[PDB]
Amino acid sequence: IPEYVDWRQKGAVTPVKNQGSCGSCWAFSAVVTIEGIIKIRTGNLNEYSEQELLDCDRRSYGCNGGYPWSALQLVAQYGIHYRNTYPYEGVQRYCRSREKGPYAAKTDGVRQVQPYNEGALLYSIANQPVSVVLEAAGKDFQLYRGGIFVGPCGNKVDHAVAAVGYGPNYILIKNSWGTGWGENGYIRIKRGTGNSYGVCGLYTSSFYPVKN
Ligand SMILES: *[C@@H](C(=O)OCC)[C@H](O)C(=O)N[C@@H](CC(C)C)C(=O)NCCC(C)C
Repeated sequence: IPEYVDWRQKGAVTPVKNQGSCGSCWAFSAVVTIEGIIKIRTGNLNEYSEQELLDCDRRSYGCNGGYPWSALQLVAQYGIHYRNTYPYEGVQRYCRSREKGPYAAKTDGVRQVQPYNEGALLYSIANQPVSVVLEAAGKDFQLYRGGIFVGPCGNKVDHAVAAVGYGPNYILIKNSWGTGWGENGYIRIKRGTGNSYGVCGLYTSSFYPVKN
């Protein structure tokens, strides 16, 4: 795999979103990976509905948080609608998939990246955007405005984001806190520290959709 990967330059990443006060990071994270893999397979970059996952993933807890892997299993089992069809409202409502007509996209499964393994994660990122978790509660992460982020942070992972690239010293992360946060909505987090948890626990729990 190459020294640099940046799915934004391959046109596989949609604009940065703001999840608002809703604890819907897990859905935003999942959708980034779906938007990425659909563009990789079909050549079309579309935006898909975080709201649908919020509303429809019964294993997750709506705005109280949830699981990227569940949301990704939902899209593999059922599918997902366009974001324009099922726009984000920032509150959990009832699952409206049936009222929104046929699904716009469907994946074929979910895979987990071997945890606590930087190389495994980089390999996955080189193939497609990956859903990753990290500890975002620390003020240093919250106040990040740019640069390669090294912490401080612990491994009390609490926030799902998407890894859309990497370089020799960092993993490139699309956050869901709007374009005002970090580097136009992105964070580069240090890699290669030999910490098997990853910086801020970044290697704890990583998943990606499979699309044939
Ligand atoms: C993420 C978010 O929108 O805000 C981050 C502060 C959610 O809070 C979320 O879904 N968190 C998620 C942790 C990873 C992403 C799976 C979660 O389920 N946290 C609660 C875990 C606890 C019950 C042990």
